[PDB]
Amino acid sequence: KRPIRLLPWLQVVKIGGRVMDRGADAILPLVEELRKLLPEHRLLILTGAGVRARHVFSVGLDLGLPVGSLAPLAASEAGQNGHILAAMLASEGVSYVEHPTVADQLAIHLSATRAVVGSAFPPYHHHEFPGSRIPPHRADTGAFLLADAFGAAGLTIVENVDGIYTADPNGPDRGQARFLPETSATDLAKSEGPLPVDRALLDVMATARHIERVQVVNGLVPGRLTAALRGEHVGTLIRTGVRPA
Amino acid sequence: KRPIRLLPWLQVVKIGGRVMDRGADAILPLVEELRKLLPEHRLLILTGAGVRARHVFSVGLDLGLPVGSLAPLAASEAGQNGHILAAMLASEGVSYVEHPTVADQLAIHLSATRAVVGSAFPPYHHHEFPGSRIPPHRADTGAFLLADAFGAAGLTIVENVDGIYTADPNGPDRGQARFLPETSATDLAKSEGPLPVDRALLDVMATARHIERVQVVNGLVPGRLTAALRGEHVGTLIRTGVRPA
Amino acid sequence: KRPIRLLPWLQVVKIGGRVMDRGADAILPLVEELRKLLPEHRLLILTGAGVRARHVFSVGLDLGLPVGSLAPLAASEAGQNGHILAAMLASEGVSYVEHPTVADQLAIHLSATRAVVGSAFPPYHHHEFPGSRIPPHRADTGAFLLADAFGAAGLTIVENVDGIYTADPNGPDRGQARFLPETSATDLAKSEGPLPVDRALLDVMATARHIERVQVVNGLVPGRLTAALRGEHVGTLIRTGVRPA
Amino acid sequence: NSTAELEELLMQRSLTDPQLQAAAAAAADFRILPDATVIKIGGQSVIDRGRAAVYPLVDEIVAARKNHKLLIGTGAGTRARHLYSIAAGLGLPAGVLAQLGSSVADQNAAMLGQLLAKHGIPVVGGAGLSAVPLSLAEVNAVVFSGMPPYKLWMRPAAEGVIPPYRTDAGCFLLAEQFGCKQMIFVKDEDGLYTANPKTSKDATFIPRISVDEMKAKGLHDSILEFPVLDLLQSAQHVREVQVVNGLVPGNLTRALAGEHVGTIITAS
Amino acid sequence: NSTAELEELLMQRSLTDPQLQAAAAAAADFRILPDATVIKIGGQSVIDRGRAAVYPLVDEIVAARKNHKLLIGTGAGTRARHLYSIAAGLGLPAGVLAQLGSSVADQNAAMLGQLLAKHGIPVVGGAGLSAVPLSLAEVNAVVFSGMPPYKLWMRPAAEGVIPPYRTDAGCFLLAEQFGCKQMIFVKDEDGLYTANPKTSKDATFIPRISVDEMKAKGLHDSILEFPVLDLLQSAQHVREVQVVNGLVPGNLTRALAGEHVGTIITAS
Amino acid sequence: NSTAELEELLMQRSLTDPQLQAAAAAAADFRILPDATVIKIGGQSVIDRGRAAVYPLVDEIVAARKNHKLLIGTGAGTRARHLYSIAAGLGLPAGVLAQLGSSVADQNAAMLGQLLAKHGIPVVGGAGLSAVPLSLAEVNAVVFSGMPPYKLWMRPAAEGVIPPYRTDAGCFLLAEQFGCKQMIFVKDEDGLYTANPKTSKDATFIPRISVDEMKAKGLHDSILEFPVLDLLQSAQHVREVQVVNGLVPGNLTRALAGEHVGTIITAS
Ligand SMILES: Nc1ncnc2c1ncn2[C@@H]1O[C@H](COP(=O)(O)OP(=O)(O)OP(=O)(O)O)[C@@H](O)[C@H]1O
Ligand SMILES: Nc1ncnc2c1ncn2[C@@H]1O[C@H](COP(=O)(O)OP(=O)(O)OP(=O)(O)O)[C@@H](O)[C@H]1O
Ligand SMILES: Nc1ncnc2c1ncn2[C@@H]1O[C@H](COP(=O)(O)OP(=O)(O)OP(=O)(O)O)[C@@H](O)[C@H]1O
Ligand SMILES: Nc1ncnc2c1ncn2[C@@H]1O[C@H](COP(=O)(O)OP(=O)(O)OP(=O)(O)O)[C@@H](O)[C@H]1O
Ligand SMILES: Nc1ncnc2c1ncn2[C@@H]1O[C@H](COP(=O)(O)OP(=O)(O)OP(=O)(O)O)[C@@H](O)[C@H]1O
Ligand SMILES: Nc1ncnc2c1ncn2[C@@H]1O[C@H](COP(=O)(O)OP(=O)(O)OP(=O)(O)O)[C@@H](O)[C@H]1O
Ligand SMILES: [Mg+2]
Ligand SMILES: [Mg+2]
Ligand SMILES: [Mg+2]
Ligand SMILES: [Mo]
Ligand SMILES: [Mo]
Ligand SMILES: [Mo]
Ligand SMILES: [Mo]
Ligand SMILES: [Mo]
Ligand SMILES: [Mo]
Ligand SMILES: [Mo]
Ligand SMILES: [Mo]
Ligand SMILES: [Mo]
Ligand SMILES: [Mo]
Ligand SMILES: [Mo]
Ligand SMILES: [Mo]
Ligand SMILES: [Mo]
Ligand SMILES: [Mo]
Ligand SMILES: [Mo]
Ligand SMILES: [Mo]
Ligand SMILES: [Mo]
Ligand SMILES: [Mo]
Ligand SMILES: [Mo]
Ligand SMILES: [Mo]
Ligand SMILES: [Mo]
Ligand SMILES: [Mo]
Ligand SMILES: [Mo]
Ligand SMILES: [Mo]
Ligand SMILES: [Mo]
Ligand SMILES: [Mo]
Ligand SMILES: [Mo]
Ligand SMILES: [Mo]
Ligand SMILES: [Mo]
Ligand SMILES: [Mo]
Ligand SMILES: [Mo]
Ligand SMILES: [Mo]
Ligand SMILES: [Mo]
Ligand SMILES: [Mo]
Ligand SMILES: [Mo]
Ligand SMILES: [Mo]
Ligand SMILES: [Mo]
Ligand SMILES: [Mo]
Ligand SMILES: [Mo]
Ligand SMILES: [Mo]
Ligand SMILES: [Mo]
Ligand SMILES: [Mo]
Ligand SMILES: [Mo]
Ligand SMILES: [Mo]
Ligand SMILES: [Mo]
Ligand SMILES: [Mo]
Ligand SMILES: [Mo]
Ligand SMILES: [Mo]
Ligand SMILES: [Mo]
Ligand SMILES: [Mo]
Ligand SMILES: [Mo]
Ligand SMILES: [Mo]
Ligand SMILES: [Mo]
Ligand SMILES: [Mo]
Ligand SMILES: [Mo]
Ligand SMILES: [Mo]
Repeated sequence: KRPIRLLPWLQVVKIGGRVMDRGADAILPLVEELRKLLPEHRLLILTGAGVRARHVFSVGLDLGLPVGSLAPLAASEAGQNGHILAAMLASEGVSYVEHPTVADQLAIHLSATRAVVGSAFPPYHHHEFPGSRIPPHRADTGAFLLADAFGAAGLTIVENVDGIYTADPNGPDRGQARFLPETSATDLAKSEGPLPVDRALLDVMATARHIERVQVVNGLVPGRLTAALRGEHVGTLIRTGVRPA
Repeated sequence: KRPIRLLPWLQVVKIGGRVMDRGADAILPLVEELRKLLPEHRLLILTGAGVRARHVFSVGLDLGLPVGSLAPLAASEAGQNGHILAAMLASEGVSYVEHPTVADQLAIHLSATRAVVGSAFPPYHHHEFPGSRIPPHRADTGAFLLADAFGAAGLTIVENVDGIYTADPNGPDRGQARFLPETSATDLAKSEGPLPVDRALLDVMATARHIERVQVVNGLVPGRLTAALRGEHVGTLIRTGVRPA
Repeated sequence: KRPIRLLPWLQVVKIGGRVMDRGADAILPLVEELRKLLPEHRLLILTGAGVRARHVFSVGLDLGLPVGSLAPLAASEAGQNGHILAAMLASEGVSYVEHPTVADQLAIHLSATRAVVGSAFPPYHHHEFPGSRIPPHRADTGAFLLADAFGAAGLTIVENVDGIYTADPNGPDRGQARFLPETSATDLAKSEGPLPVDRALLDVMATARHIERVQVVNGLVPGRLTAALRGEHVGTLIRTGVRPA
Repeated sequence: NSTAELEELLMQRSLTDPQLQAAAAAAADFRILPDATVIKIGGQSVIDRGRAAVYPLVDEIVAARKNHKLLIGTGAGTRARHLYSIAAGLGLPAGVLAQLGSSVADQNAAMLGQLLAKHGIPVVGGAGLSAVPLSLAEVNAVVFSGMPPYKLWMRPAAEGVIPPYRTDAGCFLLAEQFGCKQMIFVKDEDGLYTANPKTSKDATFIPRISVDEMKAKGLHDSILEFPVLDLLQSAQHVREVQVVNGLVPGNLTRALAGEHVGTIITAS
Repeated sequence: NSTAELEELLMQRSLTDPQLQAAAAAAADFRILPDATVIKIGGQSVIDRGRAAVYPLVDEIVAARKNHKLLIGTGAGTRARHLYSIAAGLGLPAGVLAQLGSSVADQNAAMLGQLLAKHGIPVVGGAGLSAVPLSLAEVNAVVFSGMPPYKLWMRPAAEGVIPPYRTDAGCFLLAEQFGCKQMIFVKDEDGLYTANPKTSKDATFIPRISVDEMKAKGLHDSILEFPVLDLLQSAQHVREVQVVNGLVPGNLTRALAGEHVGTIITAS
Repeated sequence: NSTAELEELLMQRSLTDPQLQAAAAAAADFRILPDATVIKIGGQSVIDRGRAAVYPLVDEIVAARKNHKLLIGTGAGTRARHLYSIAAGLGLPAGVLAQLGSSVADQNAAMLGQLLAKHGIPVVGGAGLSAVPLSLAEVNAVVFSGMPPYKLWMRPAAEGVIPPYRTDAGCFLLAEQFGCKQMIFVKDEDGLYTANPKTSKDATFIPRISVDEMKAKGLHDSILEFPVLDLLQSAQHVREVQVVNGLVPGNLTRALAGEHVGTIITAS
């Protein structure tokens, strides 16, 4: 009754744009880790946008531009992060592939090589949903939509913190920030404060067909991505509420 | 004196759109058969259009649109069939590839993976030949033009009937419909009635350089496609009248 | 301090358009040589433009068109040479890949297959530099820019003469033409007469980061390309003046 | 609220942070194409019917553009329903179905555009920013394919694999995104009824209704895609839509003149 | 014949079925761009000659568009013949040669378009549906590359690997497809002669001829691609073409004014 | 010099041959868009500043196009500097940085174009040959992304990995290529000073200077990319540029009227 899995052997990894923003100090160890993972998994690596998107939001909001104008502008920053990450992995056979290629030709591309990189933003563009002046469907959301549409073996989200806390661990309430080893999408959706993942992510988890859990792990700690791809618990597990057939 | 063969090791399979129109009941066994064929052959799998193209012809002809308007509209239905078929084979490494990729980059794509899927319609588009209000260069024709241009090892046409009969075996004269195990393109071209293959196919066979025969086999009978790809006679053989060098 | 090498295992071969212009007599032995090289190296094969570009320059200059108009018109001739060469290698898995694919996805394409072919012209197009009415950044220049940007293991230029002489060995001063086994880009840049390589090539060698030498070899002599790819000295070596780290 | 506070929040906070979201809400509101009207021509309800439905609409479009700037998006219709049923039967997910449906809206845009070409009206991608045709009195309209771009990233419905955001949603979001003055859906019924008028004989016409009133009456999924009604409630620019019968001659023209033909559905 | 019968045949029969084909033949005939004239500018015969041939044609085009809607397609010429000979010598098939030849027609379109740009005339893809430029008195013309799209799917000739459908065929089919009022081939000879006037000194000018008469005289393959003449006989919209000498000043302009310069070749 | 001699050299010589180069230099000089002015809107200096800088420039553009044909290219700005620093820190080469920077100029073009769309001014690729908008009094301007196309083939600078040819160079070469009458750089300073006026308090304004004079004063790398100044010296068509302060209301408009606001930098 649930749709079939298009690429059940696929592993999807979303790298946060704010991880990319740290430059070589974060990116070189991540790249060395990805290199060693290449023989172990068939990877779609998707990059988020990070700080540049905040800058374009600052300019665009000042110009009065609607949320559909802002969505593709932020997406371009994720795409640029993807090109940067792919370039560092080029010597291992990895390249950036465009959204149409991801959507229609990922099978052949992962037959050619062990991993490809793409932008985690989904092409909502000018058809982004209205309501907030900030585009709701960002990189975590796009990555999950794909992973779930593919029926991938997993989606791992690589963050610049250990996982989800009860408050922003870098914010003004960071003293009350308690680490959450495990949570459900529904519990998260019913809390008010900030998250390290899009709120739209929790919405698409509610309608997910395949992916039972998503782990958010600290990409600043070498080994955590590798462990997460083996299903080891080293970050926050988010249960999507999908159940087995 | 004849052109060289660009991809002599290629096998081309054209799946009729009316086979695709039968949905899962036809498509799942075909997909399971294709899966088992993947290790045996290097396949270009091309889909036809089927019934949706008839619908767009009904609308377009009612709007008075010329044959060049109708050709790309029908072609789009073949393309959609191709995406559907590729999606079912994605987990085996198969994807849909666009016409420019087929025309210029099939070699690299069949190096990457065992098979790819594409639309069997040729891009005649608004430059479709005039004379009939129905586009003459459809899926069988496009598939043959490619197979022959490539100098492929074969073209097999997968139909929803056993092969070519002396009349439509599903039509009002179906009682007089006699099965034709073997025929030549020239004999077919000189008969008046309906065929399960484009009439333009017979024209391009007359100018063919490489492909000596094309078998039309029933894709509704499991094993026939596999047998046809091994040169076993299980449908109608059409001799193109190409002769060996 | 120098940039990293993106594809250190890559070998780039630029085939002159005037080699292609000789047709089958030059191209068939070159193709047979490339075929045997395929298992030995990971190749990006880039074609130049040759005589057709001279014709379009003759028409365009007569129409008064500026150098930025002429650059993409010449480039198209290099692209067509590339399609011709790729077609002859198709049965070995080789295809023509477009400039965006070369620029962003060469790693995955050389994972799929042993070699790809592309146009050696760089996309300067309407933004070609002014000063000469002839586009300065042609096929040798484009090939070097890529090879060096990739940090390739080498760039070999395949010419219709043995290498660089002190004068055009096919020109009116050909009696004084002395063969140069080895030279530096700087020495070449300071001489006035004609060369078998773009003058802009010498400029981009002065700013190169990786490629220490480029050999120009006679593609009309079978074995020389193979020997050059093994670093054997069989043509003119041009030292770029890059030094090891 | 200042630009400084907003910019600090934007740099220092997650985009999910409610304080950042509130600050962003206070931003100025630019309307990109405030003089344009977006119109959707139904696929099943109009274009699939062929000439008797399409030719008069073409004439209205040609007359109407003399006085009204139009973006005319196409629906999909029965060919898309056929693709959906084949693909759903194979267990393909909503995201693969979304891609299949765009091809059909594209076909319909192409047929409509070929009828309009000699009148100077192009089929475009990027209707909202086809700045030239929209600025010329000789043109003053474009045609676009009405499917949203989401493709494989289409959010599925709670149940089943049919893409919930199709051409009604695509056209509406374009109107909303470009701050258009008006959004008109052209279908094959005079507007909204208390029940499906094709099925029920005693359905009553509803001239005007809010989205909440529609939901309270169980008309959430009727003449417009139910996701469209939720979009309409969150819209910044287009806070009401009009549904008209394109089969009635001059109905589109009269709706463009501010005549209250059909049904007006309001966000609130 | 009704729409019902046609629609039944379309659902229930093969497209090859003669009954379906006859029913489809009875369909209405819409002309997409009935006021336009398609013109082909020869590659070898005009553009390859450079400024002395191209500049006056540009001026005629600019003057002519004041009163005449034009689609101006380009030929290929000697660079394509060079590609064909290299590729044919390698044993490459007609379909690979077709691709090579488009690049040359594209180059020629680009050069022509750069001369016309300051006069407002664009080089387009999709000439037939470049609805905007064709609708504006300030523009009223477009340039297009004249090769057909067939590429690797090009049907080969009975002998040899030269693509039989090239820029004469490409431009003609566009005229036919869009129901244009007129098709003018601009070459370097006054029109058709009883023999090749470059070669034979006593060739006689032919002002008007049918395709059948041409074949009966063995002029099947002369100033137009022989496949074009067969296309012309099957055409629905353009049942005659005019071949004129673009080297004669004002010849294009005079042909556009209905002056019988050159040769008129009729389908029947 | 004749066409014959030139054509012989072109067939028989290397393109590097000085005799061929001299013969080609004698060719006629066609200006493609001689009535157009290319304007660059700074990314960091203008667009990054948001509404206070961009809105008045939009109004000037809209007023100015009534009398002046404009091609308006965008700069990149701080987002590109951020990409450059991340990528440079990873040891990526100049060619990879070039690609990253175009995306930012593209974003800026998109934001500017959305403000201009209701005034009929499109964002295009191919500004120089966007023949239609440039020919219509109702439009008479286009917006383009100002980065050159070089991408991975970008020639690196002598030191470091920052692409030396960025949006100043991109816009200039377009002006030069299309034989535009004027090239105006719109920045955030009144023009060139004897030192950086943001840093040095006693910098003196320079109304007019040649490239050689700038180099002799060590202003080679100041308000314009230093590669632009070398390009300007080799230019055939645009032998001077004007740098103006877009933050001053009407400054662009006054520069278009031939008022000597800002700094004029001449090739010689
Ligand atoms: N409840 C929370 N738990 C953990 N982190 C939080 C929480 N709320 C806010 N944050 C903040 O979110 C930051 C991560 O930011 P964000 O999710 O925007 O980056 P990203 O995922 O790298 O960006 P992108 O979405 O562009 O890929 C953390 O460093 C943390 O400060
Ligand atoms: N002489 C004939 N022999 C066999 N089948 C015939 C003949 N004449 C007509 N037909 C009909 O053609 C039908 C196949 O239809 P058709 O060839 O249109 O489908 P298809 O090849 O799947 O479509 P497409 O060309 O879009 O791929 C058969 O099921 C049969 O009814
Ligand atoms: N100093 C020189 N040494 C060697 N060859 C020279 C020299 N000067 C001129 N030439 C000429 O350059 C010719 C090679 O021409 P060219 O470099 O234009 O061809 P190509 O490299 O095949 O073309 P493209 O640049 O389009 O790929 C030689 O055959 C030779 O006649
Ligand atoms: N309460 C109602 N009032 C009016 N119409 C209703 C109602 N409930 C259901 N409908 C039906 O909804 C239909 C409109 O949906 P339909 O999908 O035909 O529109 P469409 O725009 O053509 O869609 P598409 O363009 O994708 O084909 C009407 O034809 C009508 O039969
Ligand atoms: N009987 C004839 N009457 C007139 N011209 C003839 C005849 N037979 C042959 N020709 C030749 O055909 C030529 C036209 O073909 P040509 O290929 O030059 O046209 P074209 O449109 O320039 O082709 P392209 O555009 O692809 O270069 C004329 O120049 C003429 O020499
Ligand atoms: N001698 C000088 N005179 C004037 N300005 C100078 C001088 N030297 C340095 N500058 C600085 O150069 C700056 C212009 O460069 P800037 O990169 O800001 O322009 P831009 O066009 O916005 O670039 P981009 O568009 O890529 O962001 C001025 O803001 C000024 O601070
Ligand atoms: Mg995050
Ligand atoms: Mg069939
Ligand atoms: Mg050379
Ligand atoms: Mo793509
Ligand atoms: Mo692409
Ligand atoms: Mo697309
Ligand atoms: Mo693609
Ligand atoms: Mo493609
Ligand atoms: Mo593509
Ligand atoms: Mo193409
Ligand atoms: Mo492509
Ligand atoms: Mo592609
Ligand atoms: Mo591409
Ligand atoms: Mo592509
Ligand atoms: Mo691009
Ligand atoms: Mo691409
Ligand atoms: Mo699409
Ligand atoms: Mo599309
Ligand atoms: Mo179209
Ligand atoms: Mo089209
Ligand atoms: Mo367009
Ligand atoms: Mo377009
Ligand atoms: Mo498109
Ligand atoms: Mo698209
Ligand atoms: Mo597209
Ligand atoms: Mo757009
Ligand atoms: Mo766009
Ligand atoms: Mo756009
Ligand atoms: Mo446009
Ligand atoms: Mo357009
Ligand atoms: Mo093309
Ligand atoms: Mo093209
Ligand atoms: Mo062009
Ligand atoms: Mo171009
Ligand atoms: Mo266009
Ligand atoms: Mo365009
Ligand atoms: Mo194109
Ligand atoms: Mo094309
Ligand atoms: Mo294209
Ligand atoms: Mo089109
Ligand atoms: Mo198109
Ligand atoms: Mo179109
Ligand atoms: Mo257009
Ligand atoms: Mo256009
Ligand atoms: Mo791009
Ligand atoms: Mo782009
Ligand atoms: Mo845009
Ligand atoms: Mo866009
Ligand atoms: Mo455009
Ligand atoms: Mo466009
Ligand atoms: Mo683009
Ligand atoms: Mo681009
Ligand atoms: Mo592009
Ligand atoms: Mo262009
Ligand atoms: Mo272009
Ligand atoms: Mo162009
Ligand atoms: Mo245009
Ligand atoms: Mo345009
Ligand atoms: Mo246009």
